[PDB]
Amino acid sequence: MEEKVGNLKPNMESVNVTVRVLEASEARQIQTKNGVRTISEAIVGDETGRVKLTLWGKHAGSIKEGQVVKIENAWTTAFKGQVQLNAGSKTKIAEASEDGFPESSQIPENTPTAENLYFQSGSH
Repeated sequence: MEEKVGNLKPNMESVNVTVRVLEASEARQIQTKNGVRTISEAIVGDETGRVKLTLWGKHAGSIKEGQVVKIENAWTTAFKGQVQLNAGSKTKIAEASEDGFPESSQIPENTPTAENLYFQSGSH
């Protein structure tokens, strides 16, 4: 609930943040005992900085560099001492710009930054 993306907390059941896509890769299928899934590797940021963000399924293949993406109730995980975000059908993904703030361009995402209030107004 209103958590920084750059400094987010891994293994969080619910995370609400809005970030701009700066780096993204083509989704690849991963074979597993339970089945196979198409996952894509991308890094996004805007709230305070950039963090690892991997999407699962069609969502994984629906990402694009330069495209601003907003996520709600996002589930994150941490492996090898690294911070990453996981999303799928259960998670809600929609196109939106910085809430209350100008835009990601005005807020450096390369490194963690300080800001006052996540947004002027919003829901959930």
